[PDB]
Amino acid sequence: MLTYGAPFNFPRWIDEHAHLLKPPVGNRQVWQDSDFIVTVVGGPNHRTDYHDDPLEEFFYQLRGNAYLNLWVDGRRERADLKEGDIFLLPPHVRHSVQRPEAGSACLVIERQRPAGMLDGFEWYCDACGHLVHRVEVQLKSIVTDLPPLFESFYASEDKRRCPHCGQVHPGRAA
Ligand SMILES: [Fe+2]
Ligand SMILES: [Fe+2]
Repeated sequence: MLTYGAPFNFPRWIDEHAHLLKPPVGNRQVWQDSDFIVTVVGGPNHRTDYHDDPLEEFFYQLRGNAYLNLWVDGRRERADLKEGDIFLLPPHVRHSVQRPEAGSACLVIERQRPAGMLDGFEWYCDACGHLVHRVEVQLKSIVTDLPPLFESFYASEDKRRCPHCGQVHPGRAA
């Protein structure tokens, strides 16, 4: 009843999964069907969507650097995950994680969401900073519940059009 296997060396597990910690794939979840979702995230990867997590997110940047674009107190903000940094993100703080560096590796820990506890994914207008669009999801598996969400935002000018100025968000790349 060691459901998740025995202890294993983390530095070598990362090395052996280097090929998955780059595009297209970029991340890799360590254990399946656990309440703690433990993930190593590589790079490079940039993104425009902001995440509204209904629970906390723990970060430990083992290798290389990254940063988070944030909305805090109503203003845009960057928080830097220099190598060796740890960070706890409180629920519902909008965050957009940028990972410019190949060969980087960040341990990210989250919890399964209970039924009815929803995640949100939002884009904002580069022009007027207004909320451009938001999907809420019952997040079960990032691999099938998230890609289609981004794809459908990039494909629809109607979803990218700011409802306050009319600027059509550029979609995938800022
Ligand atoms: Fe997140
Ligand atoms: Fe706008």
